[PDB]
Amino acid sequence: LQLLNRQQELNIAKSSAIGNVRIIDNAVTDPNPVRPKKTIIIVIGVVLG
Amino acid sequence: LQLLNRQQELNIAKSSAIGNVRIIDNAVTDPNPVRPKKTIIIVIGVVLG
Repeated sequence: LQLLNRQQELNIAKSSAIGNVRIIDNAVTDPNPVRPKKTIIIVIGVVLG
Repeated sequence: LQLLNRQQELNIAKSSAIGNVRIIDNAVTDPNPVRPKKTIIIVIGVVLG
């Protein structure tokens, strides 16, 4: 019986072990590309010339 | 997805430790604009000239 009592206790603890990490904002994509950074490339090209 | 969103929303309320909330001052707008700052622009223009 004592094993059975522990059997219930382990099951409820396993079922109740939920948390410690939480998702707030789902992944979304910024439509404006981050590379290539056009203007800085053009400025570097001109200055190098 | 909406139900998944609503499910996720209510979970965050569960772990919110903050006591509740209190609003001291509701939002009000300063009638004097913060931009553009006229005098500094004028001074920079003159000095640049």
